[PDB]
Amino acid sequence: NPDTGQMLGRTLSRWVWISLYYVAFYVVMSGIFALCIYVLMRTIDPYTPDYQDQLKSPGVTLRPDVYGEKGLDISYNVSDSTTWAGLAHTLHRFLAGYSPAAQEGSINCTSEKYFFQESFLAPNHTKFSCKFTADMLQNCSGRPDPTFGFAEGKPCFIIKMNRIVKFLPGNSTAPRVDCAFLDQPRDGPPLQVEYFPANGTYSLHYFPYYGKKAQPHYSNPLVAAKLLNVPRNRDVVIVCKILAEHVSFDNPHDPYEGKVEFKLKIQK
Amino acid sequence: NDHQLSVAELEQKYQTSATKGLSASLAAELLLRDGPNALRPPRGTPEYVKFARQLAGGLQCLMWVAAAICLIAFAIQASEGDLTTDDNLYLALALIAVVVVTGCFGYYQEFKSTNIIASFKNLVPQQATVIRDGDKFQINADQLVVGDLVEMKGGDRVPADIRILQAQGCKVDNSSLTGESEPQTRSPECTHESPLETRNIAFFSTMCLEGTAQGLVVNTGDRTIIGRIASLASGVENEKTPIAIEIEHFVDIIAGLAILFGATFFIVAMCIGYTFLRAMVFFMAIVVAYVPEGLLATVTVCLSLTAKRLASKNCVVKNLEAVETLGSTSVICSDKTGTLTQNRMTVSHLWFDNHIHSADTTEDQSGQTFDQSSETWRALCRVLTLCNRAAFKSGQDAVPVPKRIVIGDASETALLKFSELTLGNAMGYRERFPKVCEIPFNSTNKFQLSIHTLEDPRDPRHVLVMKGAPERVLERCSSILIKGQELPLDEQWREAFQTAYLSLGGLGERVLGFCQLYLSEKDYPPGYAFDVEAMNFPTSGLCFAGLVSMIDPPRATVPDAVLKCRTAGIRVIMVTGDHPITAKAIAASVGIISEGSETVEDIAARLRVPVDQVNRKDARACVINGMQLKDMDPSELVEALRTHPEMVFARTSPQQKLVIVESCQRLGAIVAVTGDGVNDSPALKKADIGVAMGIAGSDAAKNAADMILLDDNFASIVTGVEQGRLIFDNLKKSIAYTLTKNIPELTPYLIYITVSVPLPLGCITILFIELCTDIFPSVSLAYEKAESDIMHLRPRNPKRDRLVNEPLAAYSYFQIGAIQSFAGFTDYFTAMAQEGWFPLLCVGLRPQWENHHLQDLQDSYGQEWTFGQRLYQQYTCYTVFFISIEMCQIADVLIRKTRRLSAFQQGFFRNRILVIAIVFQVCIGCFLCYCPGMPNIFNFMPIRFQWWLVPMPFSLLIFVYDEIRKLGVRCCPGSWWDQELYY
Ligand SMILES: CCCCCCCC/C=C\CCCCCCCC(=O)OC[C@H](COP(=O)(O)OCC[N+](C)(C)C)OC(=O)CCCCCCC/C=C/CCCCCCCC
Ligand SMILES: CCCCCCCC/C=C\CCCCCCCC(=O)OC[C@H](COP(=O)(O)OCC[N+](C)(C)C)OC(=O)CCCCCCC/C=C\CCCCCCCC
Ligand SMILES: CCCCCCCC/C=C\CCCCCCCC(=O)O[C@H](COC(=O)CCCCCCC/C=C/CCCCCCCC)COP(=O)(O)OCC[N+](C)(C)C
Ligand SMILES: CC(C)CCC[C@@H](C)[C@H]1CC[C@H]2[C@@H]3CC=C4C[C@@H](O)CC[C@]4(C)[C@H]3CC[C@]12C
Ligand SMILES: CC(C)CCC[C@@H](C)[C@H]1CC[C@H]2[C@@H]3CC=C4C[C@@H](O)CC[C@]4(C)[C@H]3CC[C@]12C
Ligand SMILES: CNCC#CCOCc1cc(Cl)ccc1-c1ccc(Cl)cc1
Ligand SMILES: *[C@@H]1O[C@H](CO)[C@@H](O)[C@H](O)[C@H]1NC(C)=O
Ligand SMILES: *[C@@H]1O[C@H](CO)[C@@H](O)[C@H](O)[C@H]1NC(C)=O
Ligand SMILES: [Mg+2]
Repeated sequence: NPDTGQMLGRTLSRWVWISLYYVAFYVVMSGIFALCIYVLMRTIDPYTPDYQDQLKSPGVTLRPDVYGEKGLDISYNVSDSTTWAGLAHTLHRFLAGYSPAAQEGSINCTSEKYFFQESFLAPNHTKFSCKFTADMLQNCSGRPDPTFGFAEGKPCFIIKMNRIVKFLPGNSTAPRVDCAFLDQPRDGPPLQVEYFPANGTYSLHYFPYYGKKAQPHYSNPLVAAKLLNVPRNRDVVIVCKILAEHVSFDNPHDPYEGKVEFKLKIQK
Repeated sequence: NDHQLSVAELEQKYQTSATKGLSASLAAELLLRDGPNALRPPRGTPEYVKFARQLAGGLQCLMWVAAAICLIAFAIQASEGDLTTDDNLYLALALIAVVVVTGCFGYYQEFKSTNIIASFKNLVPQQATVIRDGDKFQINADQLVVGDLVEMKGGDRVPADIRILQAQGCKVDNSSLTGESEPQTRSPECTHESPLETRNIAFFSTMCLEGTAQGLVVNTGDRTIIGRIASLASGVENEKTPIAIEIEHFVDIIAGLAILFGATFFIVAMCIGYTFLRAMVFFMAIVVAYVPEGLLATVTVCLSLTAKRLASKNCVVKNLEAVETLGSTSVICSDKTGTLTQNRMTVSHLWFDNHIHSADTTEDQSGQTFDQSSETWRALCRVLTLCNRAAFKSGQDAVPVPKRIVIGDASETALLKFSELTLGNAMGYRERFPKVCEIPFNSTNKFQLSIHTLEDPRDPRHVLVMKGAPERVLERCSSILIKGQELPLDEQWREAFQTAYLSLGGLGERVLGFCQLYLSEKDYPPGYAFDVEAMNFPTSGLCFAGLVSMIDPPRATVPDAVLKCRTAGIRVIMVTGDHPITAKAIAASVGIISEGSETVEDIAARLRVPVDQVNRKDARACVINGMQLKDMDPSELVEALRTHPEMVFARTSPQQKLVIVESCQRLGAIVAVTGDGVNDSPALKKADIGVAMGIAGSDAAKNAADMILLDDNFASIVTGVEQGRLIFDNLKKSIAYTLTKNIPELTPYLIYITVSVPLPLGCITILFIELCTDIFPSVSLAYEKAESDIMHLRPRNPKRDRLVNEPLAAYSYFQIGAIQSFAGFTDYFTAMAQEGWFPLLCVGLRPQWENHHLQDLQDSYGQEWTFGQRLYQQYTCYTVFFISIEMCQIADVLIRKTRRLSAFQQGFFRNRILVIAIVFQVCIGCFLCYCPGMPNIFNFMPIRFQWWLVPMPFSLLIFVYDEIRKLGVRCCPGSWWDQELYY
């Protein structure tokens, strides 16, 4: 079918015309698609999303986050510092963003109430965001313990709630972290936790989040859960739940919605 | 052979005797040397091999290869850290399931058709009369051995191939084995060289009609004439159907496009940093993507619907592919006796009152009648009614006269039926005219005589009525009856009678002469002693009533069916074993030879010149007999076929019918064969489609044929031609509709691989589109009406007009499919942007998006998402892409209704099935989107109403673009636009 005069059943002039027609067709279609995308992006609001259909309840993440086969798995040896050196380094890297120099774009907040802002009073047409420094975690801030309690077998875990634009957890009381054994071992007592800040609360003045354009310096408030009575040389499962009026943790299809669960083994 | 070989030289080969026969021990030993005198059954085809055949096929094999490639890809992705590979298993299972269920459907169709055809198949044990060592006992037919002495009488079946030694008025029915419509005399003398033409050979499967005969068995079982025809049919190979060829061509197009696309994106994946295994997996993914899973089901359903429509007209196909062949047929080779004609002798013409009249020969009496108001007609009718001995079987009031069963020979049966149709109550009239003397028909005088008395009590004469050969009657009959007169023979009546006789003879009709005489009451008083041996009555000086001629006439619908076939551009050739004169007369009667068409012999007779000095190119018609065909080489046969458009083959053997079919097929034509007898079975098998008469058809013919006309209605051929052309066009439309949606199902995967956006469309939703939502709309296009006078078009050129061609493929894939892809991606980006993911952030996001270890990934607003939330957003993207495809497919099915006409011209809602299919598609889409549990069962999401509206302008654009394209084709008939944009 290839030839000299008619290549694949078409003269060279005919190929030119049909190819030009297809080029014009695809140019017109691409222009229509580009116009549709431009119109969409001009209808989009730059501060608030149109819908939050998949964001009814915030996710919960934990640091240090080491994943095994299915989910978070943290195992180390109190005798061997090499086992928890990486975990401590991860925590230090994470708290570098909560250093006071990193918190320069935020302000001190003391209201302990929803920080509602209807105007852009902060510099460069921005809304204010509240400060959160590592020192509010105290014993789990990395000072005076750079190992975050891992050397002594009382590790610190930092719990963070996923931020959602204009989400309100509930203002009767501050949202609070509660960590417990998923299945309490019958050879020991229930889990004993000391929280930082005290009682493991996220202050209400960190809410609502107004988005990245309105609050470029926003920082998620943190809660540190220092586990005090983890049995040695045994595999335990720990679940840290968020207790708030508008936060649900009962989703069979999202094990990170409103809570975080991890496996922990501390060897000696 | 044995026929040109005297009884002296016989009885030595066969070690028999004409008087005694064979010894019992010799017969029993020959019965052990050879087998029983029976035909071998057509052997084979176990019930699972048919199912395996249904599982085989071009589209089926493409799907088998696609499933195997899916399995290989699953194995390769399990041999590494790819995983998440349930999609390959789902798709392979879907492919295999579609193939298997479609094969089950096809097998059921063939099984049901086989049962329908066998429901009209009977079975009977056959016995024979044999004379061995002087004892004339009865015996089973298959007990016979070669050289046996056999006796047969009227009404029996001939028990084997027999060389006649004695015969007394023996006639046989050879219409099934040969093409001979008229009963054939069997005599104990050699009359022709060939055994098929001599009078001293009677054949195995035929029926003795009247008289008695004695003969020697010369062939037995599979070595008889019918056994050799069955052997010849067994050696004929059945070719692929035209629709199978078209499907294979379309599969080749699909495979080539898949290979090109997959290779190009394999290279792209290599160049953008993928590994060899990853790129190979992508290439095989694309190749499998180009295979449409539901198209096999759509095609099978459309063919079954056409088959059901044909069966509504008593036309039963043995396989679904046969419903298309008549649409593509360009040559019909038709048998004459029993197929074009009724295979029944009936009164056709009469000669009385110096005029030639025409009678109604149709089996339903729907034709025109002659003038039945004349004293000459009354006398002729009385003569032909009284000089008859046939009788209708008792209790035949419901069955019409042409189909009533009669105890008598063919000529007397035809005369009796003609009497019943014209006068009415022929037997009542006969018994009202009592008979007092009768000389039956015999060869010494070659006529039949009878004497009757008048009905009225006031008339003492005795009426003489005579029937016989026209010349024997004319040697008598000093007078003639013309319009209430008794004109003496003035030699002008003699020349007129001779002219009429040769005219009716040249029309290929058997002619009989009728006459009467009124005996005086004085010379022949009442109660007269009429003595058959004294010959006292006058057998001369009679009065001639008229001539009556008979022919085996065409079936009623045949002439109009032939005219319609030739209007549709189909060439009709007659291939018959009958005699050339009868064949030519019937061909003229049915329209195979047109009015004014002439053969070289006709031209020579008109121009008073020898035939060798006649230009062949001036003869539109041609009649070739078997002896001339034997001497012809294939080049001469091709030359004759191309020279003469109106062709008749007469005295044609089954092998020569096969040769003619093969020559026509070699010239490039799709050939249909219509036949009924055993002599047609090899040609029927060789034909691209074989059509057999349901009622007249022999078992060999019905087994060889692809299509059976259960009511013997020849107009079903015209119905089949129209339905085949319609199904060809509608399959074109349905295939275009099905192919269009493959591009919007593939492009999201290509964008996913190359740009790394989150997956816009899933395997499960693709399966739902292919197998659930679109199959009913695709099938509904089989109910579209023709866009033109489809019966006035020529047959399509098989090598040029393909079912699926380059314009159809290009249009469907890369214009409409491209628009659908753009609609889907517009909806995808709208759904992402309105939920927080801007288009530029979507680019390259796939690794983070699919990372199970990232549970706080940030969107365009800084919100942090878990993996499960991102997965539900991905399911929303699946759903919006699915709905975009569905909305565009509504417009696609609307624009697919016509290829040239406007939707406004053809009618938006004339196809109620299509309207229902659209409503049903929308309902299933809504159910999938909004039934609870769908997100976790099939990953469909309850999408917002504005995602439904986003693709609607794209669907409207599809409709408007197709409407403008088809207006360009109608306004500019042969422009560049018609050449490139029409399909
Ligand atoms: C054989 C020929 C094939 C041709 C295929 C199509 C070619 C063209 C495709 C892409 C080129 C660009 C098209 C888009 C043009 C966008 C028009 C525009 O001006 O928009 C502006 C946006 C940026 O606005 P912003 O977000 O900053 O505004 C924020 C507003 N505030 C601040 C208020 C929130 O720019 C953008 O989004 C740009 C986003 C473009 C990239 C999207 C991902 C690419 C995916 C393409 C798949 C298409 C497949 C088509 C089907 C093929 C069938 C064969
Ligand atoms: C074209 C018309 C076809 C009609 C076919 C016959 C009708 C069958 C349809 C429905 C009958 C059963 C209806 C369901 C039972 C009553 C409703 C109910 O009790 O709801 C309870 C929950 C609601 O779930 P949700 O709204 O929270 O969803 C999850 C949302 N997410 C994304 C947010 C987390 O249900 C669950 O939890 C999951 C419970 C199991 C899922 C529902 C059971 C029925 C679904 C599938 C059965 C087979 C259907 C497929 C057949 C082949 C394909 C056509
Ligand atoms: C051709 C003949 C058609 C006859 C009618 C077809 C069947 C209609 C029957 C039922 C559909 C309506 C009821 C279910 C929807 C509400 C359930 C719900 O709740 O939807 C909710 C909102 O609903 C809506 O925005 C509107 C719903 C209806 C939209 C349009 C429906 C389709 C209509 C098509 C007509 C097209 C006609 C033109 C083309 C065809 C021409 C012939 C969705 O939930 P969400 O996104 O807030 O959840 C977010 C949380 N997440 C995602 C995790 C679960
Ligand atoms: C630059 C982009 C938009 C494409 C180029 C412009 C398009 C819309 C126009 C400009 C020139 C046009 C071509 C001019 C000549 C011919 C020859 C004719 O026999 C077929 C149409 C065809 C092939 C036209 C197709 C459409 C065309 C290519
Ligand atoms: C749209 C993008 C992919 C075009 C990229 C350039 C190449 C691949 C394009 C440019 C012009 C095109 C051709 C234009 C016209 C025809 C004639 C048609 O009967 C077969 C395909 C065919 C449709 C196209 C094949 C692909 C093609 C050669
Ligand atoms: C009409 N075309 C449809 C399509 C497509 C493109 O890739 C196929 C595809 C898509 C998706 Cl989402 C998931 C898996 C596959 C897929 C991958 C490998 C094989 Cl061997 C077969 C199929
Ligand atoms: C926390 O720190 C204070 C002083 O720095 C100390 O008294 C207290 O014991 C610490 N708690 C734990 C659990 O180490
Ligand atoms: C690690 O823990 C195990 C307890 O299972 C202990 O036996 C071992 O000594 C520890 N490693 C080192 C380096 O001590
Ligand atoms: Mg016949």
